[PDB]
Amino acid sequence: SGMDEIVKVLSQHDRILVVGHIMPDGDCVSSVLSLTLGLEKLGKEVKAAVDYKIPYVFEKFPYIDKIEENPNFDPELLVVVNASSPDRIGKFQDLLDKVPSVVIDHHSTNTNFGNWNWVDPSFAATAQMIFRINKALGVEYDSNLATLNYLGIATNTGFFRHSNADVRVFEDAYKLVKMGADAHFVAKEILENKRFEQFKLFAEVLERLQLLENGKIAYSYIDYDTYLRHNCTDEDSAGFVGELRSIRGVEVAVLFMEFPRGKIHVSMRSKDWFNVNEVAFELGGGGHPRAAGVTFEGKKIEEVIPRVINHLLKKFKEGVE
Amino acid sequence: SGMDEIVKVLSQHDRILVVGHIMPDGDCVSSVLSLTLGLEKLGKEVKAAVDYKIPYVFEKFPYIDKIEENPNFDPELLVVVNASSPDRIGKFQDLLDKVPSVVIDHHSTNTNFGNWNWVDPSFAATAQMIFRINKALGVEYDSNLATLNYLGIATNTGFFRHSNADVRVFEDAYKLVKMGADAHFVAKEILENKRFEQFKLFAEVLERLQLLENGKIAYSYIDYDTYLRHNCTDEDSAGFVGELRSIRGVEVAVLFMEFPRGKIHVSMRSKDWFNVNEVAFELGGGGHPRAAGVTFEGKKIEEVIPRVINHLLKKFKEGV
Ligand SMILES: Nc1nc2c(ncn2[C@@H]2O[C@H](COP(=O)(O)O)[C@@H](O)[C@H]2O)c(=O)[nH]1
Ligand SMILES: Nc1nc2c(ncn2[C@@H]2O[C@H](COP(=O)(O)O)[C@@H](O)[C@H]2O)c(=O)[nH]1
Ligand SMILES: [Mn+2]
Ligand SMILES: [Mn+2]
Ligand SMILES: [Mn+2]
Ligand SMILES: [Mn+2]
Repeated sequence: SGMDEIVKVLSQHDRILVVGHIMPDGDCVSSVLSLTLGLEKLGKEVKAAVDYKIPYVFEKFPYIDKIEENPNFDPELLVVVNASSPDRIGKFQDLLDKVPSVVIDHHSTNTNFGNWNWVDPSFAATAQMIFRINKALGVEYDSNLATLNYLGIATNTGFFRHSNADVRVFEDAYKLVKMGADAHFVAKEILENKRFEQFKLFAEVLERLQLLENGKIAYSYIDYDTYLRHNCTDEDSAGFVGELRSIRGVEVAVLFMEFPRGKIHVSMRSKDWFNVNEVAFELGGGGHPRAAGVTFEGKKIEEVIPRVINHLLKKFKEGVE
Repeated sequence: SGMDEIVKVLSQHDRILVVGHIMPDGDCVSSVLSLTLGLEKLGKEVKAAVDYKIPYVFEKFPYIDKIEENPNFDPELLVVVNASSPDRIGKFQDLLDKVPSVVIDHHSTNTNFGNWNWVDPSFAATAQMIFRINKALGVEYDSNLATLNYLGIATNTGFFRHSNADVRVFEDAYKLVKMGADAHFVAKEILENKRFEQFKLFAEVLERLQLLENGKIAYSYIDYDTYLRHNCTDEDSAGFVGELRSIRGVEVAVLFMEFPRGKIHVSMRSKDWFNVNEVAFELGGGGHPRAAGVTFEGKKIEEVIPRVINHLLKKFKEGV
């Protein structure tokens, strides 16, 4: 339930598979690698896995190749990090009935699907919880480990810009930079790594932009054929919904992205007050008050857009009193 | 001079004018207001001024209206912050050698033009130096003052992206947020305030973009008529050079901007190693190892661009 029990369980087991969520992000990579490396420093036999391609922006990060897609491994313990439901780890959810499991997560909707669960939504990033676990285990940080742990705190707060960048976030960042975290490397690789093809793709997104409610709601979409024409994938569009939110006067931005064929990811971002996690959760996804999402399979963009936007529109209009 | 002498000088004067630089940025607003408000807590009569319009993105900040353009004031002491030479403060340079003056700055090419000068280029922002002065003066931060002092640290590190975001930057940011700095407010006002017209403007920047040296140099330009065509000003283009640096593989980005007619501002940004301040300084400007600029008056943009690019390319090879 709490950190102390999870530390004990981690200490009790030797052969550990650490698993993160599909469509991984910086906090997934950060949490998986920081815990994996910490456990290896203790002398444990560990592998790391995500049922998804790792985005190109992580290619230069130290030890990124320890995250596998198809590990061959006989674990005594499964550790699932940064993932709110079993569906979020893809094919590794088949291990949940076979191998004892620990969940470590900061999402408030986490279904507590492990044998042991430490879920604390007062953190901005699961990487903050791994930092505390590692310190409680006595793991000594070098600059690479500090850089890897800094990654998730930076990305989940928008590099200290979002509503979740509180005192504890800045304190953790300071501690990690003091330990040698390369904050410039992290920002360069995540934020200054744009393929030029992105700009043309984003122009098409602006072309298709739709405005509702005096311009306070904005949404657009990228169908699969459009990714193809621009020689782009979902890795290329990762910053787009935040760019739509940055438009003056917009309170909610929504981007629908079909990649690969038939899989529609819906990203939602809000600015001052609208709780987008409430919309996402009711649609079957999850997230946070200012950033949330949901994913559909086998469905048509002509049906997802009205279903999502009509539900969002209703909840937005109700949010006035 | 060191900080301790400057703190002594500040304590010795009760009527003080705090001045920042023309074309003000976040560190200028941050430094000017944080020092002014700090000194006022000692009971002193303090005015703040910049010989320039304050950009729109600062208009919701607490006490922003304290920065005047035309103060009517007889100070005993002039304090110049975040400005590397007398020219950078516009008409207030006329006060030098008439009112005793203090310079507080983090630019390495500061000409030391005050009677007292504390210049420390190891800081990422002059706001960090103002923070330490206010602490030495013994004043108390509330959340408004913490937010105003946080502003310059945030903007001058590119919100913790630039290579100047060292451990001391994160320590200061932590201490200010602990005192109530509203980091989310600062980011939203500066970065989430984009006009639709800005996106059309940037599209023109991308149409004129050139990549040189196998994609390691990116440059473009905005002429005056293009600003007008898009109903934009140079306030709309303020983040553009950073967007060009964010292209994969680009080491240095350069943006030439003519606004208003006959004034050409050249903005430069680099990623890993190229010292753009050496280029800017040699052309008559200044700045920092990874961010620098120069401004020309009365010159033709079609003449400035090939000469600046030629000098840049020459320095780029020598740096290699
Ligand atoms: N449960 C769940 N949460 C999601 C899904 N997609 C996005 N999220 C949540 O929404 C946040 C933002 O996702 P993004 O819009 O960046 O894809 C994530 O941090 C995650 O918490 C999804 O398919 N399922
Ligand atoms: N001396 C001098 N420095 C400048 C000038 N323009 C820009 N800089 C320097 O270059 C940096 C970046 O300028 P920006 O590109 O953001 O306009 C500034 O922080 C400042 O130190 C100028 O006209 N003169
Ligand atoms: Mn995640
Ligand atoms: Mn999340
Ligand atoms: Mn400045
Ligand atoms: Mn400067």
